[PDB]
Amino acid sequence: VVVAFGTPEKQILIEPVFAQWIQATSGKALYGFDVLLSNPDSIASTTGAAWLPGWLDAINSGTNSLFLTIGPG
Amino acid sequence: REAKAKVSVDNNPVPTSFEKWGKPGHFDRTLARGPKTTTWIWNLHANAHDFDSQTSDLEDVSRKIFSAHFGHLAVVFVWLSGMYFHGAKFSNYEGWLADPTHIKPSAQVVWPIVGQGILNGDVGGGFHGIQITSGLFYLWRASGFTDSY
Ligand code: CLA
Ligand code: CLA
Ligand code: CLA
Repeated sequence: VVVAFGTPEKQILIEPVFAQWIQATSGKALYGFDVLLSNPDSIASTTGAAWLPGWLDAINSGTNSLFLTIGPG
Repeated sequence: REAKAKVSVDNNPVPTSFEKWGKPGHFDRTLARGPKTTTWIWNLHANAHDFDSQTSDLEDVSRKIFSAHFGHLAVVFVWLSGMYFHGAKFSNYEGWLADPTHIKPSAQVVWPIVGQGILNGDVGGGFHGIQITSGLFYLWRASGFTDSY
């Protein structure tokens, strides 16, 4: 009803904050959460695990289908 | 009011009152005892005009039917007068009559609020409203209406 009347600015867009935070915990730095594996200063990110570089490179390159960026929709 | 006709009426069969308006379900003996289950409500609407299930007298049923006919005719008169008044004080019937081929028949103006005012599109001659499809302006021109009064 809001978009219909030529006033699309009153749409209730609520950010999927919890799921974006979960993505960030796996190293997603798009939303600037800097929590766990999105934070280089975190203990979980400085453990010397051979899977961290490739995982972060695949999850922070917006070219595949891994942890897709989400909006209010 | 006989006038040597076949007319035969009863001068006072039903008294006028408001008490039965306070007893929903007066016409049904199964509903007069009051509700116990929600079904009671629904059936109250289902048998509202079911005059046969309310009384086994064909005469009383015919009387109820006649007065209901009168009530429905009053309702249709109210609706027709609403249409005429909305064409009178809420339509562009005169601006349309002055130039039909370049204007859209509009009526029912919308109060500008919560964005809904967008529904009052420009129909021609500066008039803003909802284009009507009932064809009332064509009927009124055929009848010969010239003035909104
Ligand atoms: C609040 C909304 C609303 C209202 C009340 C109206 C009102 C009206 N419009 Mg409009 N219209 C609307 C929305 C609305 N419109 C929208 C969203 C559009 C699309 C943009 C249009 C487009 C439109 C067009 C194209 C036309 C109209 C027309 C009309 C008139 C026709 C009469 C009629 O429809 O009888 C009512 C019809 C019904 C089916 C009744 C619906 C049942 C109701 C909702 C139940 C409530 C009634 C209540 C229980 C009564 C108790 C009964 C008891 C008294 C016995 C009327 C005065 C016509 C006109 O000529 O305008 C003057 C016409 O051509 N309208
Ligand atoms: C204010 C005047 C008035 C009053 C005090 C009464 C009183 C009574 N009438 Mg009655 N009647 C009236 C006018 C009135 N009538 C009119 C104008 C008509 C012709 C339509 C009738 C035809 C009539 C019939 C056929 C019957 C009664 C019956 C009754 C009795 C019970 C009604 C009931 O069950 O609850 C009251 C119920 C309502 C008020 C329903 C309201 C919903 C209505 C119908 C919708 C609006 C349509 C309306 C009729 C016309 C449009 C209204 C307008 C504002 C647009 C009751 C004592 C019943 C009876 O005899 O009991 C066994 C019965 O069968 N009346
Ligand atoms: C010759 C034309 C005509 C005819 C055949 C009817 C016939 C009928 N009208 Mg309607 N009416 C008309 C013109 C007409 N109307 C006009 C021009 C208007 C102004 C817009 C109305 C507005 C009006 C209202 C507000 C109501 C009626 C109702 C009724 C029904 C009376 C109650 C009943 O029978 O029990 C019940 C009947 C049914 C359960 C059958 C279902 C009816 C379906 C949905 C539509 C039937 C088509 C019908 C011709 C259109 C009526 C429109 C209306 C329902 C909005 C009846 C079937 C009353 C009603 O619907 O009863 C609840 C009602 O409240 N009429």
